[PDB]
Amino acid sequence: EAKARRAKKEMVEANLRLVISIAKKYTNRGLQFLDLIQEGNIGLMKAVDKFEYRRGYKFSTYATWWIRQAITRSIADQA
DNA sequence: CATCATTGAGCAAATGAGCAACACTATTCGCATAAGGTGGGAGTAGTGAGTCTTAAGTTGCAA
Repeated sequence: EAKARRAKKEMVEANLRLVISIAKKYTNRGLQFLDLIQEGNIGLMKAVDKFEYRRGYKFSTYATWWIRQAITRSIADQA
C-alpha cells in the first residue's frame, strides 16, 4: 500500500505542469488563482485513481476531463 | 305572600387553527467524458515629514 502511494505521489509530482497549463484558461470567473490550482490538483488525484495503463493512451488526455470537472464544478457551485 | 330583575353559571353550536401520517414529485447532488493540450500577469512609476528600527561601517581602547 505504501509502495503504491509512493507511485501515485510520484505521478502527481510529474503532472503539476499539466494542471497549471490547463489552469490558465478559466481564470477570471470570480475566483482566485490558487483555488483553481488546488481544485485541479484534486481532479488529477482522482484521475490518477481512475487511470489504467494497459489501455494504451497518453495520461494527459484522460486527465483533462477530470481537471475540467474539478474546475467547472468548483466555479459552478461557487458562483 | 308573590314575583321579577338581577346577578352567577355554565353549555351547545360553531369555527379557526392544527396535526400526523402517508404519498407522491420537484429538485438537487454527485458522478463521467480516452489521440493531444505539461511554468502569469498585471504589476505604478507626480509626496513629504517624521519616527522607530536594524544593519553596517567606523573607531577608540585595552589586554
